[PDB]
Amino acid sequence: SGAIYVGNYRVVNRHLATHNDWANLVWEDSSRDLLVSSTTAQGCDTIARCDCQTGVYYCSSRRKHYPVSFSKPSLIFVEASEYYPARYQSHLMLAVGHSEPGDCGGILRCQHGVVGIVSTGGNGLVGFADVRDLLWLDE
Ligand SMILES: NC(=O)[C@H]1CCCN(C(=O)Cc2cccc3sccc23)C1
Ligand SMILES: [Zn+2]
Repeated sequence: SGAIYVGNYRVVNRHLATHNDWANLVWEDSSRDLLVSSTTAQGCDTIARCDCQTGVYYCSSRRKHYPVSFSKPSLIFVEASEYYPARYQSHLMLAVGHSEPGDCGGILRCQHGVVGIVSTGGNGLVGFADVRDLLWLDE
C-alpha cells in the first residue's frame, strides 16, 4: 500500500484504489496501473520533473529504503496477475531489487522529489509507475 498527496490529488496504484477513490475519480489509466482521485485537504508531496535514472525507494516487505538505478519509462510486458491479464504496461521503469505484492505503493524518490510508485516486480526486479510526465498534478 501507499499513495502520493499533491495539491488536491491523491495518486494510488489503480488496482488498490478504494470505493472513495472511484467515487472522487479524476483520471485512471489501466495501462499505467494509476488512478488519481480528488481530496479536500491539500497534499504536501512534490513531483520530480526530470530524467533522473537513480533514486531511493521504500520497500515495505523489508521495512527499508534501498538506492537503485532504474530504466527510462517504457512499454514493458507485465505477467498476468490476480488484478490484470498479461499486457504491456506503459510508463514503467525497472530496477534490480526486492519486491513482493504488498510493496505496491511504496514511493521512489530522487533529489527533485517523487518519481513514481512501486507497481510490478518478481524474479529479483522491481518496477515503478512513473508520474513525472503528469504535469497537471502541479495545478
Ligand atoms: N501493475 C501490475 O500489473 C500489478 C498488478 C497487481 C500487482 N502486481 C504484482 O503483484 C506483480 C508483482 C510480483 C512480485 C512482486 C511485486 S512488487 C509489485 C508488484 C509485484 C502487478
Ligand atoms: Zn530527478
